[PDB]
Amino acid sequence: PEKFQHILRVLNTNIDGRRKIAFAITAIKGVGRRYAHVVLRKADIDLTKRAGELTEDEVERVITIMQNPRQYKIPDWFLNRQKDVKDGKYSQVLANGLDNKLREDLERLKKIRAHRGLRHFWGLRVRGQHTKTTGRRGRTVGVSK
Amino acid sequence: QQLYWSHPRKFGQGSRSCRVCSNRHGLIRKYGLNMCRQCFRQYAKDIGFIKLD
Amino acid sequence: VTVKDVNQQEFVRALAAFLKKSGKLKVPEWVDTVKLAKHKELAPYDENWFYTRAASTARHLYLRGGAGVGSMTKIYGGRQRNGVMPSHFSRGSKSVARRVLQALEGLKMVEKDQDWGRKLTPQGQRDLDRIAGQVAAAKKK
Amino acid sequence: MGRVRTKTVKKAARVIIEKYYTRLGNDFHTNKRVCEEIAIIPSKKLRNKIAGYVTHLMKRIQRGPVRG
Amino acid sequence: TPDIKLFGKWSTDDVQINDISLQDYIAVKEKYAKYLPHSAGRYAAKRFRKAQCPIVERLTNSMMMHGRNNGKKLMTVRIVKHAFEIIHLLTGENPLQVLVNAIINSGPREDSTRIGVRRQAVDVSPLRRVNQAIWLLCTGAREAAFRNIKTIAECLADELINAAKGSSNSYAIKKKDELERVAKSNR
Amino acid sequence: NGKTFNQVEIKPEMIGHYLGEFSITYKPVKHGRPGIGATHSSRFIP
Amino acid sequence: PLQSVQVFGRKKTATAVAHCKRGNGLIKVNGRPLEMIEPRTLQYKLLEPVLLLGKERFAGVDIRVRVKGGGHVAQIYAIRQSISKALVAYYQKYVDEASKKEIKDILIQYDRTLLVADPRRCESKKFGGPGARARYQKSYR
Amino acid sequence: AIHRIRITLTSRNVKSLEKVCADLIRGAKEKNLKVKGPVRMPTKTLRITTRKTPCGEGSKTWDRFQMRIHKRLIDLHSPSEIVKQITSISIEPGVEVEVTIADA
RNA sequence: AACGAGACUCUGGCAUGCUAACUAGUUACGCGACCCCCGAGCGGUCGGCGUCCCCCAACUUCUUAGAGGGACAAGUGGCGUUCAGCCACCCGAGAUUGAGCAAUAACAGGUCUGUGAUGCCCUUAGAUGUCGGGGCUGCACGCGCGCUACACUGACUGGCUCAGCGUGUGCCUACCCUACGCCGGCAGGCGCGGGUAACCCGUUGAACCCCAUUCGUGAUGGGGAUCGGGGAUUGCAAUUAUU
Repeated sequence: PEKFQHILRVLNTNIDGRRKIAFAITAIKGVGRRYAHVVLRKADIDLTKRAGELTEDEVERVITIMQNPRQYKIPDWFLNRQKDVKDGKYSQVLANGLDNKLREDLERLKKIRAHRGLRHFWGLRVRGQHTKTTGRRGRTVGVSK
Repeated sequence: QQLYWSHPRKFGQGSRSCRVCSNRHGLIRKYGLNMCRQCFRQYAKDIGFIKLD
Repeated sequence: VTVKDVNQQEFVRALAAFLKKSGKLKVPEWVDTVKLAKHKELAPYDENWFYTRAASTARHLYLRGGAGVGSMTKIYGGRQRNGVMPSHFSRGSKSVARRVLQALEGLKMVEKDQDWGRKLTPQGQRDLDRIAGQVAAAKKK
Repeated sequence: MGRVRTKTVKKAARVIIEKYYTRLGNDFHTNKRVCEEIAIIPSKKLRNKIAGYVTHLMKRIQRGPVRG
Repeated sequence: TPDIKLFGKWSTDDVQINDISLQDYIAVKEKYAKYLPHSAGRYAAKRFRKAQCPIVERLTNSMMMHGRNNGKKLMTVRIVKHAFEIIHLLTGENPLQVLVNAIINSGPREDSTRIGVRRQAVDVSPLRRVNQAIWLLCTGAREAAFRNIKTIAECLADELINAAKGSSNSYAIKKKDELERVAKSNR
Repeated sequence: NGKTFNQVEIKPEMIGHYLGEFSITYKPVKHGRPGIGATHSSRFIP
Repeated sequence: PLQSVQVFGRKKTATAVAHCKRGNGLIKVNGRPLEMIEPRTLQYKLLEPVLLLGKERFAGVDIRVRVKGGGHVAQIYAIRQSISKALVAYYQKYVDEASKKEIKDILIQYDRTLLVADPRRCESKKFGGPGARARYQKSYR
Repeated sequence: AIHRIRITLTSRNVKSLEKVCADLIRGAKEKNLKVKGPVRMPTKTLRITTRKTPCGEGSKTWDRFQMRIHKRLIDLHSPSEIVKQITSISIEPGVEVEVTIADA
């Protein structure tokens, strides 16, 4: 036990030091179940321990692996930003950087006024769905005059 | 007379039609019949199909 | 004692330990990153999964020889959940099955045979019946 | 359930007994063979039902009159 | 030798039925002793044929019930098996005595029929008493397990032990003592 | 557009899109009040 | 001489055939000991005849069983019936008919379907519903 | 010289195929051609299921149509000159007959 | 006296009796071959394991499918204007298997958008008889048939072991079902064979279920809607997203 610290702050977000290490770091945006397992496998960490049982140099090893996947031989087919449209790079985007990357994508579609950008602006379904009977969020209207 | 007087018809409902009455809806491709479903119920006895169950 | 005389689950664990102790079986570089089949949601819990896959595959070739890569993907097939739609059957990874069969040929346990497919050698047959006696003796009958 | 016998069974059994009383008896398996050679019956399942009511009528005729 | 069958682990000869109305309807001992609570028998085909089914198989059938569990009889045999092993550790007694006494205590003996909010009191037959007892104690085990770390094998053991002494902590005893209170007001 | 031609000035950000993505085949909906038969209670007797 | 018999048992689509011959007491199903057929929750179902009659009645014969069709549970009931039906047919041909009666009476007094088949098979589906008796929903307003 | 030679028969109707096949066995047996008996292959069933209505109105009834096909094989030990004789009589009904010069 | 009912036709459950099979199997041996000594006993005649392989061996139990057989309220006990029938039980594979077909007389029921079935009316070269693009999918809102779930009688990761009914190279019309080897995480790609089918895909290695592991009552490792970025395949063409 050692009565060690059981809440910790990692990338401007709070991790509970109380779940299994592979399910604690998925509190970061851009890190799902599948990616969190592969990062800890490259970092040489035992998956059996609770997240409050890592030492100070073990968390810095995990953080420096999450920010640079391609230098620790994580494959290109794993990553969430592929050939990024403005500069051609491959990377994983995390935390408040993922919010801004979506914010730039919706404005890029709106500025040229393509059909995607207009559907996102009017608040309608963007992909191929019908709209007669599903997604209702207004109020019932009466027939009376 | 025009040189462009047809469009491709190598698949879909444009390719196939009934052998008896030239209709395009509800036809049977099973076992090489190529009849319309209303024309099949009319000729089934002469083709040799029967009902038992 | 033959492979038909012993309970099959600890036979797979005894054979997996014999392969992994030898040091001769080669493994691919991507063994720590692959999903193992299309219908799985996560990678396997055990770092040692490739030796267990080879041990089970040799046991399959003893009972029913003449298999190939396509018929190994039907043995390791399973159910896929499709989110909000109904579920269906789905086959295993072809590249894993092909590299596991090629890794057993390098131990001289497997041969490509006449007609088409693969089978065990007399040396492969000897090593499996030798481990079936070890599994029976461990129960002190 | 329902085991009542229709007029096709009951009339054929009476006409057999009027003509062949001297051939018949209490054994169903012998009556079933007699009724196959004295009559043309289209079905095996109808033959069994006729020989059944003939066997019932022989056991009545051994006690007293039957009006038909 | 083959005249005694231990149901895997538990003897039938020492069991007793202490209500003379139920001795014909709780099938235990003799020709009703078997190794497992699983057969393919055609018990549904006539009205009273149901009374010849061993009482441990009737408990096993009534347990594979609630929608997501239909047809899963192999899972339901091991629930009964592990419940009987927990009953023997808690009580020190034969698990078949605990089941028989839980059935004798849980079945209601007066009830009121419906005629128009308006009801009239009537007697209950011994076949309906044994049918009611099984359904009540299966329901009691099923409702307690639904959001607890407790397994259903532990909840079915707790429910049978409380019913065998009539403690009113069980679901089956509270419901029996409700049905007979309401019917006593409709005489 | 199915009845008219809509003009486009091709900005370089449009690269790799289709020409048909900038000329839309319908008018955005804005509702008038519901008519007779729109609900079960709306029934008319002479 | 070739003192031996072949006989079968059934349930649903499953069939099992037992061959028995003069011997020392062997029993096998598909080449495996009957202590090792996979759904071991039902192990007392395929032990029932030898536990009920006692091993002294089996000591003169070797029995080999082959089984296919149906599902996991229907095959246990086919195996069970093939073994008890084979022993009474072997005794009828090669020993005294007074000893056949002991075997048949002890089996039937414990359970029918050790010696007589169960005739039940599926109903066919009918149009207008999901199965044989069920119907799709009906609506009005 | 002699051959091993194979005849196959096919029809919808069963009882015309029975009388055709029995006559091929008699003509071979009386001439000592050492005929191998009729092999019954599995029966083949064709099925079509259709709505009864021409127009899509009414309660939803269906028609279930089927056709059944019956097949047989016989093998002979004889010269190529005499299968041409016996495979030419009693064949009058709507039965297919086909023969191949070596298959045994 | 006639039609409907019933009979009738197909179907399910029984035959160690009949006919008889290299496009179906079993048993056995002239035997032959690999592996194990666990076995009276050796590394064997003799034992164990086989979808390992010949038979110019014997045969039809298991598979196919032709002919016949079998069940009648027939036997025994009660109840019935002692008739017609009804209830229980013995013996038995079996004492209600499930479908098809179906009368007289009607309806302002549906269908002219199934038809070279059809009356009358309309239109007929600025056509109501062919190509290019769009729509049938548009969304404050009311209703109908359904799919997935709210978890521990569970979800996830490994291991083991069982079906039945069918379809298959398109005859204008141009496409079929797939073993085996190699390349790729995957979807997929290249090469080279079999099948016009009891012959090849195929012993159709199906899912739930079964055995072992991890989570711990938390909208949680339950649930997977909504939405960003990248890669294949069909096609003449995929944006209003084919899969």
